[PDB]
Amino acid sequence: AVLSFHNICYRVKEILSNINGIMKPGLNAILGPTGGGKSSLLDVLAARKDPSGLSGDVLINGAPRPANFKCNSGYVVQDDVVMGTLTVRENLQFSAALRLATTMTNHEKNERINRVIQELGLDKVADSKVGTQFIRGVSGGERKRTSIGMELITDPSILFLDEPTTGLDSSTANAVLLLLKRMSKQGRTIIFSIHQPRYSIFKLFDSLTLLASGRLMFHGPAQEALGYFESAGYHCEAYNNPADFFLDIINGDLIEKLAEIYVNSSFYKETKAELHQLSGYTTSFCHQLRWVSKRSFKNLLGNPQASIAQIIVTVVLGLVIGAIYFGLKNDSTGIQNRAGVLFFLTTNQCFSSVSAVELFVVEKKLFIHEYISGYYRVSSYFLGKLLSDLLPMRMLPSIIFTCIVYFMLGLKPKADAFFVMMFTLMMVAYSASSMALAIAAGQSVVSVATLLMTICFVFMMIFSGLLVNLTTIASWLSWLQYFSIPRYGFTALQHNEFLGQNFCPGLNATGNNPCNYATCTGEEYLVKQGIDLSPWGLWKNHVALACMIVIFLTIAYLKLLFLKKY
Amino acid sequence: AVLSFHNICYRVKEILSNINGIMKPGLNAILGPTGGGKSSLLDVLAARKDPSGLSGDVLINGAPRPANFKCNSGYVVQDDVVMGTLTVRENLQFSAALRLATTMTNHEKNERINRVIQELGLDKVADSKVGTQFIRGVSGGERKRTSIGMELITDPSILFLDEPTTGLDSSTANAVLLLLKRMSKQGRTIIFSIHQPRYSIFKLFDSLTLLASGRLMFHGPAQEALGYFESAGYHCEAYNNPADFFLDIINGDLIEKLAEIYVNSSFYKETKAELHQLSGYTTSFCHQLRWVSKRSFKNLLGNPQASIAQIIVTVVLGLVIGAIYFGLKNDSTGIQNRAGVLFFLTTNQCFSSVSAVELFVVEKKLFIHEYISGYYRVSSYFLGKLLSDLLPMRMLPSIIFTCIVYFMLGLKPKADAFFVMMFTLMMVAYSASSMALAIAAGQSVVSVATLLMTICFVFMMIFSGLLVNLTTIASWLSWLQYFSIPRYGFTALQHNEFLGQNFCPGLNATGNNPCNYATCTGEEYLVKQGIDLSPWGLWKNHVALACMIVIFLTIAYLKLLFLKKY
Amino acid sequence: VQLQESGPGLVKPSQSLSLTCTVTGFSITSDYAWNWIRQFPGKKLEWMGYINFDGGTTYNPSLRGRISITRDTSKNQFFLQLRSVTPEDTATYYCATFYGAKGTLDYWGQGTSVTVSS
Amino acid sequence: VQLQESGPGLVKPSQSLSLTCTVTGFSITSDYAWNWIRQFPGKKLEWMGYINFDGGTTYNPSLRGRISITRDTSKNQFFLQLRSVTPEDTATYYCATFYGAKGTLDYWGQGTSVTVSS
Amino acid sequence: DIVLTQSPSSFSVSLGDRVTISCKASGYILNRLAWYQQKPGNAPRLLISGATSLETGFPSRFSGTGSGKDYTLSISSLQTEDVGTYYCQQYWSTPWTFGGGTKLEIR
Amino acid sequence: DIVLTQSPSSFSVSLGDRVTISCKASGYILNRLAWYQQKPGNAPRLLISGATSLETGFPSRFSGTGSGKDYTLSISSLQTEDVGTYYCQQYWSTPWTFGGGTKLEIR
Ligand SMILES: COc1cc2c(cc1OC)CN(CCc1ccc(NC(=O)c3cc(OC)c(OC)cc3NC(=O)c3cnc4ccccc4c3)cc1)CC2
Ligand SMILES: CCCCCCCCCCCCCCCCCC(=O)OC[C@@H](COP(=O)(O)OCCN)OC(=O)CCCCCCCCC
Ligand SMILES: CC(C)CCC[C@@H](C)[C@H]1CC[C@H]2[C@@H]3CC=C4C[C@@H](O)CC[C@]4(C)[C@H]3CC[C@]12C
Ligand SMILES: CC(C)CCC[C@@H](C)[C@H]1CC[C@H]2[C@@H]3CC=C4C[C@@H](O)CC[C@]4(C)[C@H]3CC[C@]12C
Ligand SMILES: CC(C)CCC[C@@H](C)[C@H]1CC[C@H]2[C@@H]3CC=C4C[C@@H](O)CC[C@]4(C)[C@H]3CC[C@]12C
Ligand SMILES: *[C@@H]1O[C@H](CO)[C@@H](O)[C@H](O)[C@H]1NC(C)=O
Ligand SMILES: *[C@@H]1O[C@H](CO)[C@@H](O)[C@H](O)[C@H]1NC(C)=O
Repeated sequence: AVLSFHNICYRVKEILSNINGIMKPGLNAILGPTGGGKSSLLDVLAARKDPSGLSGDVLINGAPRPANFKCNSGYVVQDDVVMGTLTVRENLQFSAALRLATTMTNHEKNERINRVIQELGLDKVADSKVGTQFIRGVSGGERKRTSIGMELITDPSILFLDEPTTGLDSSTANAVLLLLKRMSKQGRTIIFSIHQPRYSIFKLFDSLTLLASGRLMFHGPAQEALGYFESAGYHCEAYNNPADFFLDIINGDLIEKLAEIYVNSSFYKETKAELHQLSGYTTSFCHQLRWVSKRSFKNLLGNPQASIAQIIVTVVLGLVIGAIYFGLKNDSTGIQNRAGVLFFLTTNQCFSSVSAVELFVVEKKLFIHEYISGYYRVSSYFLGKLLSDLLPMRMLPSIIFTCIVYFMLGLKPKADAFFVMMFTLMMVAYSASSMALAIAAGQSVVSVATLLMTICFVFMMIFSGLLVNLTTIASWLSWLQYFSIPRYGFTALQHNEFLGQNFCPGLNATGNNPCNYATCTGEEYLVKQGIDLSPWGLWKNHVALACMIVIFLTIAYLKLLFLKKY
Repeated sequence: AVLSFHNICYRVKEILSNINGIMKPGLNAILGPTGGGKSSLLDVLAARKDPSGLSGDVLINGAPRPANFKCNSGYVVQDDVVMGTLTVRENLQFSAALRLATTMTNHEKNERINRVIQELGLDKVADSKVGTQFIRGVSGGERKRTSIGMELITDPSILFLDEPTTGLDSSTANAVLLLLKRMSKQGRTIIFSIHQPRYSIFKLFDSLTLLASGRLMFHGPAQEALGYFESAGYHCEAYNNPADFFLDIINGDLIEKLAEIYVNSSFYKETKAELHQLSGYTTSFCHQLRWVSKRSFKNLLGNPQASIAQIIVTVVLGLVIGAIYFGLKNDSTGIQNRAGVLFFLTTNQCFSSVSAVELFVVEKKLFIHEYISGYYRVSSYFLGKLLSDLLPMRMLPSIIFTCIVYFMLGLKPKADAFFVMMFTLMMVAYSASSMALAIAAGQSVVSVATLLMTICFVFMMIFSGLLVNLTTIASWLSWLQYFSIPRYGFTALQHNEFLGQNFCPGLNATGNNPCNYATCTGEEYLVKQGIDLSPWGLWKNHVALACMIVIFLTIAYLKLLFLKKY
Repeated sequence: VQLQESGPGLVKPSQSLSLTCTVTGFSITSDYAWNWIRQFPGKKLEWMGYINFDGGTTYNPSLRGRISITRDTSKNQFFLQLRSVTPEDTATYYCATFYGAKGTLDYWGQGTSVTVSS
Repeated sequence: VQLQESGPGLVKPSQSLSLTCTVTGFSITSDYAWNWIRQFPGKKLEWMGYINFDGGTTYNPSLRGRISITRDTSKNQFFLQLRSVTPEDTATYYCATFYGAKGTLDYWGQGTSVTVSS
Repeated sequence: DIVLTQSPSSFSVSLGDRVTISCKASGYILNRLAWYQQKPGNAPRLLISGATSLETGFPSRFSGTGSGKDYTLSISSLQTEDVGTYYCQQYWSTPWTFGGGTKLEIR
Repeated sequence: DIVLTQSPSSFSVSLGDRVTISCKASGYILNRLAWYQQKPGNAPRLLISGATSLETGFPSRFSGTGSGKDYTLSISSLQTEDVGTYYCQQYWSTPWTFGGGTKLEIR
């Protein structure tokens, strides 16, 4: 494959003015300042950029690049995207199971994986866990090699690398560039963008492209770059990295002087004549859910720190709450104690579901990259990150709290009420989680999302029905009580528990209540808060919570579908 | 200045094997891998390392290193330490009041500041802000120039720098080093630790120290290291960066072999021979409180975001809470509504105090640098940064909330109840902030500092007196209610507000209460919760609060006196 | 306790109306709440508001800004001031008494017809 | 409302005392709470516990793991079982009634003297 | 606001026969239901308080039975001194609302 | 626990005169104070509930006047059918506690 680009111009001020050149099979590189065009000409050349701006005809072997280009190509990310909880083998297997052809057997698949990991060099480090912050990881060179290895599986012809060295000590850079060189000796077109390279790298380059502030200051063979500037009038000193010399020409030994001197050089005319001569899904759905749910389940268990922290804090809070409220009595303090513990449970679920913000904000980058590459679709990814990150997590505390506290406290000792309480707490957990996802999906930063969730939650807590009596608010503001999840959770719990109780020792009020203002039964307390006393009165809260779950997950799915993928 | 080190060794793994040489007047650097004595020898030579490890002998001009060295040398920190909101002239003024001599007049001080801004090359921006994340900041190069100049006002002789050009571009690091050379041509022996330079900088040195893994690999004229590595059996190609050349030699194109070859050359013999020949408060407490508080205040004004958002959210919450709770009635819902709004105000004060973790945590490094430099004492700095950053920022919400919601709601319309409520809200805000400081003082990362605060506030809010009756807990646990600040706040507010009320229309229960279980007055409700009815029962809640402040502040102060400055 | 009512039995439209009631046999600052209750032609009933034994007052939300109840604690009286009258306020007023520990309107007045015309 | 108590007038240490009170004129499941009280020699009264009209019970903390009150709703009876007896608690035992709207122990038993000895 | 409703806004009955008036409400009133009886030219005179109890000066004929949102007064064997309107008031919530009133008649 | 104390564990009052007993308390009781009068060999008999009222069947010589923590009982012009023990009881908190009892004697 020999990519080519003529008259490319990008518009979000045109960051890319006019670019012409051919990329023969070798080891070419695009380097410029931070204020040049480095991080954009690659996403242009790799179809990672919007087709709106560009105007030239980026064409391979004459054939204008088809629509299946992106899944056919391979583009290594700037930083590393591999998962720290799985091992190198699982990483190279999850990428070889969604990009390969389902018609082939696992024998050929694992054989190709073995060839890849054995030619790359991580065969000695095959089964070793890649590593997260907590667990001892593998060398960063091996991390970059693993990332380079999750794109050799499909066997492309063109490999794009954006900044393969930004984040590596000067030790591993030579080895990684030698690895790339060894790849390029077999017929792969490697196109990478680099940040101030050392001469221990620049020696082996085939073709150089210099992008100085949105213009093409040079494109041609890279051995003939110092000869370009020495015959331009300057002097070639010694003991200086020629790439730093190039990046220093842009900053005082203007930008529109060299850019118009280059068009005068034969490296423009000869290549333009050459170019004028030249011009003259792969997987199922359930398959795209199996491996996503698998990788997510591994990464959630493989990172026991967060999940065990959750379960430990939940068991400890449950035992503390069971010891403080141990043995609820049926007297004047009984109503206050029951209302307080139920409020605390329904509010703990909501305020602890603020950690669902890390689901899609910590994983935004890899999601976008994998989707643009073509592993899966948005719906399969949604369902495979929701079946193994929100079902096995938010279901546990709802069962643990209900197992521990329900019998230490002494709540309603009946077969159904126990499971109804458990189900209610589960629904509150899932609804707060869905709302956190709706507010958080697509947002690249965590802090503003956490602030929004916190403000929404304190307002719903105000309208929950313990602080202010929901039947005393002025009618022009009372409708605000229907937009709050804690209110439905607390209403369901209060209904489930307060129905058949008495709180006045010696006083049977079920008959004729003497001397009102007493609040001597659970039904009087229930109606004072504005709560129905029918089974529909209990189950409409669950209907509302289900509808909230549906609406919020639909909003999250729409925010994932319409996201700016380029 | 002529610094001269000898036979130094440091241990917590004794890191520095054996060092030897002088640092003559000129411009001399130390470079090498990240694991040598690069960030170690410079910290040791400048008396900033803990002196319990040094086994060698430092010397300034033959005499042992004097005590006032820290106040007679200049240690320019690597990264930025200047305040963002203050101005290039205000910073040079604040770093000129506390370090200089109060005997002299402001005429002399401003003359010195002027002759300093002349040399520093900043006569164009002296009157404009240095800049922060929100306001348009001056270029980072002028930031670094300002941070340097802040250490020229005392006119030290020895200037110590560390990685002065890490976080810059190519042509600005060159300007920084040209400025440093223009400084060093005065007799001011500059000594900096550089990191992977381009030879353009390397050409302007006068002595050099290669430190790899903790061994002197070379020391002497920095126009000789290439000659020292050439005449040892190596070859240097053109177009290589000599600093990168040595940092590649350190990896072997072996530490304990290149670390032993040096001893057997003349560039060790000469240094050791010349060495063996050469070896054979400034301000009143008020002048430190005034300027510290003044600088902190000027920095607060130059921060519209935080303080303006605080005021805005307090006003919005005041109006929302006065709308929801507008016109508290004296009926059965009155007790619930009053308890709810007072509980809400107290937990608001507490959970909003959490935002004071960034007071002694985000300005840590600057504190350590300025204290070791000899700016001020711990008590003066503590009282300064606690009388402008915290004193007038916790008074305003407790004023706005009272003034706004006291007459919308319709609380006790007497002259002193209003002021008691304001005083209580301010006291509980101050106590919660004191606890926040006691936890956050002496921690470098915010997250682990905020998790514990949120846990403690959740526990205190459980024990605060609304979610559980404090008279019903078992005695082996009921003593924990004396560790809750929200409990004292909420008890004082309830006492001040509930005392002389009736809540049953048509029933006068002041004398005989007919049909008890009714709760028809404020005395009944107050005693039901375990609160006193005498005036002492209002003010113990206050002394406790005051006590906590004192105690917690003391703790914070101690966590700043025994904090490991070195 | 026994209640008496007095006032003008005819007011001109878009004006004020003022009724008074003397409570003999009890103290209107001792125990109960004291309300006004009007009965239309056609025999519908409507509670208007009450003044408490301690001064607090609460009115029917249908009459906002149009009704005030005040008390002369010196000579045991309370007063109904119904401003911005209309011809549809052609009913008796009764001025009943409400205990509170029992909940019901225990004692009633005698009723005085008030016609509103011109 | 016409409570009456019966049982054994003499027990042995380290045993169980058991008395009964049968009500005649009410239903011990209808309204009130039913209490046990004892008066020590030396004339000091002490409340031991009660059983509600719905079967819930509540006991004095200073009689812990030693007292239980139960009820047979057939013949209107409730029982006091005091386990691990001592020649110390030689009091006089009454069964009493508690309304709750009024608050006071309105009706008492007659007083069955229980003497402990070996 | 809780709005009472006496669906049979009239009744017709001879002397000595049982009659039953219903006052279905629009919310849970929780036995906070009172029955007043108004005569021609007099003020109402409370007859039942609490939906079950009965006041003094009235015989044991009038009875009150109900729960939830449905309550009924029952006049068994009504005599001559029983004609007149019957209002059902609730005293649960803040605006105390009355019923339409079922004017009884005779035959 | 709320402990009740009676200062004059024994009296000595002349027949026909006035006598006043006191029942200082440990915590705030809020007029939840009852007075029982026990004769020799009987069960206590409630006399005054709510610290101000007076039971049906007891003459109006007895009067309770208390507030805060110090409640008192007053007997003006006692007769002979008054010599007995007078216990006070708080029914405000969950363990109901009695006072030590103050026997009254006639000289
Ligand atoms: C599993 O864990 C948790 C369990 C339970 C809770 C929290 C848990 O997690 C904590 C809290 N229930 C308690 C009810 C509650 C909660 C929060 C508030 N809050 C404010 O009233 C507030 C007022 C401001 O003033 C205008 C303000 O301005 C900045 C910021 C405020 N909110 C914060 O400061 C804050 C701090 N950290 C948080 C950490 C995680 C989640 C939310 C957080 C919120 C008030 C009442 C019960 C259980
Ligand atoms: C405390 C004083 C400070 C004052 C500052 C006020 C802060 C407001 C608090 C956050 C704003 C609340 C709702 C706006 C959501 C913003 C994030 C977002 O947009 O996520 C989703 C957004 C709607 O998305 P869409 O339009 O369907 O998207 C189009 C896709 N095709 O809203 C929501 O679904 C959440 C709404 C919850 C509101 C509950 C109200 C609670 C009161 C009882
Ligand atoms: C997320 C935002 C945009 C919309 C919020 C969805 C909420 C407000 C919607 C979804 C389902 C709805 C509920 C479903 C049906 C009922 C039963 C009815 O007897 C009371 C209202 C109630 C309970 C609705 C209230 C409003 C409701 C809860
Ligand atoms: C408790 C129950 C009722 C709530 C369940 C909510 C979730 C599981 C439901 C509600 C709406 C559903 C989504 C509706 C939209 C789509 C688009 C479709 O092309 C793929 C499936 C997908 C993504 C659905 C997945 C499942 C879904 C998200
Ligand atoms: C190290 C820190 C966390 C310990 C907390 C200090 C607290 C518990 C100390 C400091 C001052 C003390 C208070 C001082 C005043 C009184 C009056 C006394 O009649 C009741 C207890 C009370 C309220 C004390 C309780 C304990 C107390 C509040
Ligand atoms: C309360 O009274 C009703 C009738 O007045 C009676 O049916 C019921 O059984 C009583 N409660 C209990 C728990 O027995
Ligand atoms: C309530 O009653 C007492 C005595 O019964 C009386 O002193 C008091 O004044 C009454 N309350 C008011 C507000 O008048």
